[PDB]
Amino acid sequence: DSLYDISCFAAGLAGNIFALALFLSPVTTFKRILKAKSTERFDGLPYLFSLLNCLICLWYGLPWVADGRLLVATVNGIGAVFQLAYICLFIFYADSRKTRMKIIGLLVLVVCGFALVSHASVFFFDQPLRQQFVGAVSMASLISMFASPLAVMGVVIRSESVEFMPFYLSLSTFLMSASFALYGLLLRDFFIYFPNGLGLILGAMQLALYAYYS
Amino acid sequence: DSLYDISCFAAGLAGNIFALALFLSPVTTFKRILKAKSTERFDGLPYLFSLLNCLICLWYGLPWVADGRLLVATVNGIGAVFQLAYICLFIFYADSRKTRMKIIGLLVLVVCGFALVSHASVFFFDQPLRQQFVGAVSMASLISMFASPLAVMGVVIRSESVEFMPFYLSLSTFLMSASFALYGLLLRDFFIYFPNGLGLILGAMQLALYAYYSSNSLEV
Amino acid sequence: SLYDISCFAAGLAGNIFALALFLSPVTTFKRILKAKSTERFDGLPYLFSLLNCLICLWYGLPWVADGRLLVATVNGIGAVFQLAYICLFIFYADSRKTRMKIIGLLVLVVCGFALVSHASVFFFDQPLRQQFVGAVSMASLISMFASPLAVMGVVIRSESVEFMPFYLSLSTFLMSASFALYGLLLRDFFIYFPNGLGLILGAMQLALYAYYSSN
Ligand SMILES: CCCCCCCCCO[C@@H]1O[C@H](CO)[C@@H](O)[C@H](O)[C@H]1O
Repeated sequence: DSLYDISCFAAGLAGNIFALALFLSPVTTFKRILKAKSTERFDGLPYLFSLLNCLICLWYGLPWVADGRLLVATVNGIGAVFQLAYICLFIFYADSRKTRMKIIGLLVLVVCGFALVSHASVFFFDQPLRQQFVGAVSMASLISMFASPLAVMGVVIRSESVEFMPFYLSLSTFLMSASFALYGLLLRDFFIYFPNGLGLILGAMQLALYAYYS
Repeated sequence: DSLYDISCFAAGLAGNIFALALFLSPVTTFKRILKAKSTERFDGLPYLFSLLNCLICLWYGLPWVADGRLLVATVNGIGAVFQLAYICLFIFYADSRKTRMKIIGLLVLVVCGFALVSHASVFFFDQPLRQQFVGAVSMASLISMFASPLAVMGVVIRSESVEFMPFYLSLSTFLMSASFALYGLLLRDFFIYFPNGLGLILGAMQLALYAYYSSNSLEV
Repeated sequence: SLYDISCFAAGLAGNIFALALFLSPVTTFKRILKAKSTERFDGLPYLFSLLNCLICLWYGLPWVADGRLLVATVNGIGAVFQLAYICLFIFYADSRKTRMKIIGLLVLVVCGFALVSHASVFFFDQPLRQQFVGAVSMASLISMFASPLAVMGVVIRSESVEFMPFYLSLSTFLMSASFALYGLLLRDFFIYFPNGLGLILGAMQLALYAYYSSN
């Protein structure tokens, strides 16, 4: 009765915290940027990607696009802020006109691209199609993000070292995916569960792979 | 059929008029191939890609696939002819057996691919799904086209030159996108509007850079 | 009556021709067998082929889609091969890392498949379930066409037919021609379109070989 509603609240809230560590992770890399006050070692795009991904999922969270999936709006809303901050700092601490011009442009594309689809979903669609369209787009967007953790695992093995795959980040993320998969499961929302379920698996292999290497 | 009915025609036509410049654009690049009679310098794939895009959108244009959206059929039908001509000139002038043959297989592939999907849809589907299916396929095709303008935008930034991004082409495409995005908006057609909307943003994005690099050029 | 048996014929033809495609990597594998090492080889396709065979297997089962039993049979056969091929690949390998990169991917495939296989039955009810799985399988199937196409490109560059056997392509082509036919009668887009897409490639494969055989 009252319990189920608190439980949905619990699963989402668990994720919103666990997500924070992941959001936090660029800062350690970012300090190295703050060092030498140059961006030479890394570009620099993923933040642009993460922001776009957060924006679309944020849209999904809003009550008109999907209802009772509001906790999801909060986490990406937090995340969109995180990615937005990283980029703004990235722009300031940039090496050359060329990086600065490139990142600014992509930010324009991301903001405009998101604006166009976010408007289009509400303008051109009436529920229940609007949810599945945003839900489909948001989900596809999320799975694409799995490319980076998959890549990091690939790096870890060949290198034979876990230096770049921190245990703290990997665990919090596994659990984050886990909370959300349950949350998706409770509303019987395919769009929340399936991508988050896939992330969990990736998180699971990451921990297991980590342990052997330790 | 009323007042708004004139407007849609206008937008479709306007888009239809702006589209040719994009269609014509390879010819200036193309003219060099013909002299010295070789393609060694240029491959050569995009014309094949553009054609496949034009057929699918063309098919969407047709009345059985979609109703009241023939202008789309016209613009792509026009484009497909340009692309087919571009391909054929490219075929004869292809340098080496491998270039000429590879294109033939791809060209064989494109027409076969299109015939199969165009048949499958009319055969396997009853409206409104057919419209939705083709529009979905048509739209996905159109966004892929966007890969090329994004890259040239990338080169301009690296080059710090507007040499490869002519203003005439940028404006024309921007207008084609605006016209077609507007056209889609009027009919409440997501399939036409959205990529064109996406294309408009790219077009706008291109105009902004040219203004910056042309203004910040050495000559000024 | 007459047609029902006809369904069995087209599916059977495909189920038989599949073994030839499934068998074809064995010849490259024998080379793996001598010296028990994979230095030349990184075998992503066996991991790729298994996952595709798995998903279509799901589409084949009666609760997922009904009367789609032959497709269930053929990939179920196929998945084991890929399952078998992966196993020989793991024990005989160059370094722990070649083995280890692959081990994880196999975990992903089984977990990935289980997750999607379960998710479908849990979150979806007919007629959507058939539509969802058929789509995932279909998209998966069309992706497989990438390898034969590249080989076509190779034939052109090489000016040689060494990298694609003539016997292999027709057997593949006949399966593609037969299975596309299997899909059409039940009016199943999901079976027909990709398989129809495959035969076309198959036709291209045969024609190129014929060209090179002549001159
Ligand atoms: C020789 C290079 C072989 C692939 C390189 C491995 C690391 C690349 C990250 O993986 C990516 O995962 C995504 C979904 O998980 C996919 O969008 C994408 O297709 C895939 O590339």
